[PDB]
Amino acid sequence: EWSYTNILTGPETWHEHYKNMCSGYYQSPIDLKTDISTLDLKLKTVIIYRNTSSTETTTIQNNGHSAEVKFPRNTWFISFDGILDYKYEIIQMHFHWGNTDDRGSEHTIDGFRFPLEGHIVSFRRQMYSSPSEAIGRPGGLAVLGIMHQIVESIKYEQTAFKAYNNFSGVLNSQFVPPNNSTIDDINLALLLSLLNPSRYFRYLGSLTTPPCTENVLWTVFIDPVLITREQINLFRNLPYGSNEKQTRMGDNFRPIQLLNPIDTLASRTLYRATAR
Amino acid sequence: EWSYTNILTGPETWHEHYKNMCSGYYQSPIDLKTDISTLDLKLKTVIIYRNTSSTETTTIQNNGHSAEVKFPRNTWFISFDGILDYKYEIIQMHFHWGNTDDRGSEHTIDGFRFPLEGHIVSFRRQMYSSPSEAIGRPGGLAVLGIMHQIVESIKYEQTAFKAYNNFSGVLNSQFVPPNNSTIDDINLALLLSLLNPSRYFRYLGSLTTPPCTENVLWTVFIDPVLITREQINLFRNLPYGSNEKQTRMGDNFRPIQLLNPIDTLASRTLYRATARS
Ligand SMILES: NS(=O)(=O)c1ccc(CCNC(=S)N2CC(=O)N3CCc4ccccc4[C@H]3C2)cc1
Ligand SMILES: NS(=O)(=O)c1ccc(CCNC(=S)N2CC(=O)N3CCc4ccccc4[C@H]3C2)cc1
Ligand SMILES: *[C@@H]1O[C@H](CO)[C@@H](O)[C@H](O)[C@H]1NC(C)=O
Ligand SMILES: *[C@@H]1O[C@H](CO)[C@@H](O)[C@H](O)[C@H]1NC(C)=O
Ligand SMILES: [Zn+2]
Ligand SMILES: [Zn+2]
Repeated sequence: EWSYTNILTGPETWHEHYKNMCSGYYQSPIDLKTDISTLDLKLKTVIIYRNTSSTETTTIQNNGHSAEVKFPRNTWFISFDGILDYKYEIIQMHFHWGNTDDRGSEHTIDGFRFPLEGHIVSFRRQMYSSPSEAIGRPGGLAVLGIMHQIVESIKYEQTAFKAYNNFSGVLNSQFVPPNNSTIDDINLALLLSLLNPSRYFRYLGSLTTPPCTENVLWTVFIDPVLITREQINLFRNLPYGSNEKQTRMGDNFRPIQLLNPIDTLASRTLYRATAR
Repeated sequence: EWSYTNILTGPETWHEHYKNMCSGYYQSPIDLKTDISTLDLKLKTVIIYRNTSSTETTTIQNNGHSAEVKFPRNTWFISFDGILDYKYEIIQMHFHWGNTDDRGSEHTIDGFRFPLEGHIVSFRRQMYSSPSEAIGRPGGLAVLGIMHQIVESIKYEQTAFKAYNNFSGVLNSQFVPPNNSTIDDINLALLLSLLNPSRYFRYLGSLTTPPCTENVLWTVFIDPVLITREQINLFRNLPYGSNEKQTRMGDNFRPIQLLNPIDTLASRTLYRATARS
């Protein structure tokens, strides 16, 4: 009972249909404002790393609202502190994009929309033993936002689609909800190497789909990875679920939320990080 | 005399006109081959840092072959080891570009040319007390190569030209050689933050202009910084010097050299770096 493009179930209705927590005042996405952010030199380079003993397969699903890569358990990790001790475990990666190249991202940077934003979703394994235990609990989640920008001149091997192994060619008009397919694994360490993993915005916010749970540690990298126009078009061939009005999947992004709506009882701060 | 576009003085002649050292077997630029390169996990993230006590002015000149930013002494530094103890001191930054958007860089990455390559030139202050001591001596220099790529959709603030402060507007048809102008300082730390400073090729090579001295420790970052078509055409507004056949400055790049020409007496290796995973 939610959508992006059906005005009966669309993002303007979520605050009424999912008051816990889409009516809250720690919502995502936000406009990432360079001038109205606080630099915190203690925020360290982000590392993504794999358990080389893991052999289980990766899948991708058209879930009717996005293309969602589902990682197997105990395989991909994030470190924010330079220690490789499995504090954050990656669950899934999904995508938000536009009907057109001038929009698509959930977050903006100084009001600018990117054509594609990837969300790498992890749970705080340091505290919570499973995703199902973490997803609804305080401080459960950490999401990385990866901006993508379109370029006319580039070798395949230097695009984000190299790190995605082209989603093993699975993206087409017949990849219909709720189908999933097995795909070659995503090299998330290569993906992170395509941008500056020290240069990012950081804040406490929410899931950007219902029920908009206010338990997400957000990190949004300022530098985009690079893709081609042919590559963004592979996402736009996907069909939306039947609860949507638009036929082809696109404009699957939530509208911008305020950092501090007027009813907040404790203001949050937007932080930024850069290298030593 | 040398040039890029006069066939009498152009790059195919340098090996004869400047045999010391344009006839050498450790020449630059090279094709940076991802597959035929040795990953060395010991090569650390590059840092660029400023002496915040320096107040001296930056200038830029059209030297007849490039646009060259001349930094004041004791101002901008490179660290390859995480220590901020002034081992490498930056002297200047210049640029290589194309008549068209599909060429211009001196290095290639797996055969691919970028529209614009910037060269941040430093000397090994750790060993040599001045640029003029280091520039002609063994192991004297370290150059950073910064690839740039054109995007259609971007804010000024996320382009390389934010770090450059648009070179204070000096890139135009009236910026004739050998004119120099005072410019706002270049934020080289911001520039480096626009790419991944842990992801680079590394090798021992040469200056890419005569006399091609084989005393350069090369670092070429794999990820490009971003510019617009409007910004690349600003460089194309500069006039070449009177040594050149072409009027407008462009195609001011040296042809690709082999890592190991047939006559080499000791093969060099191309190294690659990536972030502590
Ligand atoms: N757009 S975003 O990045 O803000 C974002 C929005 C919304 C979500 C949805 C989170 N749900 C997700 S990621 N779910 C649902 C679930 O109940 N379980 C619990 C069961 C289970 C078991 C193994 C592995 C995974 C799971 C997750 C999957 C995640 C991320
Ligand atoms: N294309 S490249 O990156 O391989 C490359 C090619 C050629 C060079 C030019 C080297 N010359 C350069 S960088 N010169 C010449 C000189 O007489 N002195 C000595 C005096 C002096 C004093 C202060 C500050 C600078 C200097 C340099 C400037 C540098 C770099
Ligand atoms: C990527 O996948 C698409 C199908 O989604 C295919 O048409 C395209 O050629 C693929 N490109 C590769 C493997 O480079
Ligand atoms: C920093 O600048 C000051 C004054 O400009 C100078 O005296 C000092 O030597 C510089 N530091 C270094 C390490 O070069
Ligand atoms: Zn998302
Ligand atoms: Zn140069």
